[PDB]
Amino acid sequence: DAEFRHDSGYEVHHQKLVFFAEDVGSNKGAIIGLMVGGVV
Amino acid sequence: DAEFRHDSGYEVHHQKLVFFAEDVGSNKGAIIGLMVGGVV
Amino acid sequence: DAEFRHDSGYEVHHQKLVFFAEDVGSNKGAIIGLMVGGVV
Amino acid sequence: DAEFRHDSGYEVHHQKLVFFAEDVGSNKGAIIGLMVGGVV
Amino acid sequence: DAEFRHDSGYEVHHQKLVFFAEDVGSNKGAIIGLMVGGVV
Repeated sequence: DAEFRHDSGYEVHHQKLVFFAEDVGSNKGAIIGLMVGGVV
Repeated sequence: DAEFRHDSGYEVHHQKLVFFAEDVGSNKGAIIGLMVGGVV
Repeated sequence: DAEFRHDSGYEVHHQKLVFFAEDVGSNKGAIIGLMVGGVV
Repeated sequence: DAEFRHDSGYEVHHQKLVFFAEDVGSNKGAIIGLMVGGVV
Repeated sequence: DAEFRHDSGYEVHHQKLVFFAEDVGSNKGAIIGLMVGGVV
């Protein structure tokens, strides 16, 4: 009869991500393919 | 009879992402393919 | 009989994204392919 | 009769990720394929 | 009759990850394939 199936590769029910980036410093150079939330 | 299936590769039910980026510093140069929420 | 299927590659039910970008600094040059919410 | 199956490769019910990045220092150069929440 | 099965490769019910990265130092250069929460 009934079949309930829940198939999720990533499941997150409650999350709180905190990223703090601070860069006081001079003269830094980078090549970044993909950046989320960051400082060069 | 009934079949309920829920198939989600990424599921997020509650999330809170906080990104802080601060860059006090002078003279930084970058090549970034894709940037979300960031400071060069 | 009945089949209910919900197939979503990304599902987000509740989210809160906060990005803060601040750039006090002088002289920075970049090549960015795609920028959402950022400071050069 | 009934079958309930929940198959999730990653499941997180409650999480709190805190990343603090601080970089006081001068003259650092990098090649980063993909950066989330970081300082060069 | 009924079968309930929950099969999750990674399950986390409550977590608290804290990463602190601080880099006072000058002149460091790196090649990083993928960086989450770090300082070069």
